[PDB]
Amino acid sequence: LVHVASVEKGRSYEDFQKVYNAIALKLREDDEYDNYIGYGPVLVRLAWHISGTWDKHDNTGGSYGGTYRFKKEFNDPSNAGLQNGFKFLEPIHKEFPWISSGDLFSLGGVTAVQEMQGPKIPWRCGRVDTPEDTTPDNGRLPDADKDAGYVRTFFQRLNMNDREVVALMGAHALGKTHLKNSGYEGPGGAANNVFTNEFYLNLLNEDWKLEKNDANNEQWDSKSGYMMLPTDYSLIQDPKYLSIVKEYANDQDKFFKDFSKAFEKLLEDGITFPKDAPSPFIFKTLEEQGL
Ligand code: HEM
Ligand SMILES: Nc1cccc(N)n1
Repeated sequence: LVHVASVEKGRSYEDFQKVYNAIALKLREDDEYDNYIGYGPVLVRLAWHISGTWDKHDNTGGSYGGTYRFKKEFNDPSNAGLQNGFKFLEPIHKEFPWISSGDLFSLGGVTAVQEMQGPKIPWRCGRVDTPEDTTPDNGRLPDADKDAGYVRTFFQRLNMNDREVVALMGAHALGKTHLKNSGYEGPGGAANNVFTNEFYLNLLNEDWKLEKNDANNEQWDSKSGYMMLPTDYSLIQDPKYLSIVKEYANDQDKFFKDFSKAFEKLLEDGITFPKDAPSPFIFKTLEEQGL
């Protein structure tokens, strides 16, 4: 199955920077969301979940088709809570009806990371909306009550290696888990709407205790009020993952560079870019634009 990137008719860098700006401005405006965490975190999760349905074996799923807009995927139990991100992007899509859903969902994630002071994430346009019959079935996203072995195997389907997996998980420093959405409760750190390498520092420096939350699920909690999912904790349980966790905890720049590459790769999995397609766009933040 092949998905060839097709640039929205006549659009260029400037058009997409305008969409980015609209998203960034709304992020700044609607600051009260989720007890003032803002929509940054949920937008990053949305971009990851619409991309995380991909299967390298047959190229089903993936961000290309923007299938999250269809009820089967929209209602995936694994996507509980993402409706908030979708609603946030609705007015954006209304103003820029020309951008495809896949491009909008993925751009939302890139915009969020950058506006939260994270690394620059090159982004490519061209995803094209596909029929409702192309929507992937539920169950392709990962479980959180598993171990390192599960995590490693799961991500091989997304063509991600150990380093890429550990780097991507760093996004768990963002936002929080919500009991009503996933059966887990609590943030991973203190700075939950600013993109940093705090995820790794906390895994290594906090004293975690295996407890049961009000949904009767086990999770690791610290006195500081932070939490880690069993899958997050597996990163310091597995010796190979542990080495990488230590690396990122001690090199903020390295983490930023590796996360950027892995996140762009995640958002582009399944897409074939023509040799003459535009080069990846690197959008300026509102701050860099003096906006
Ligand atoms: C091992 C794979 C993964 C597991 C099992 C997992 C599990 C979870 C769970 C259970 C939540 C809480 C949802 C809620 O209650 O609202 C969550 C939130 C989150 N996830 Fe992951 N996740 C994984 C991978 C990733 C990756 C690769 C990224 C992005 C690079 C990511 C980004 C996020 C973000 C930003 C949030 C917070 C969302 C919010 O605050 O609304 N996760 N994840
Ligand atoms: N904020 C957050 C989201 C998912 C997992 C963790 N540990 N923390």
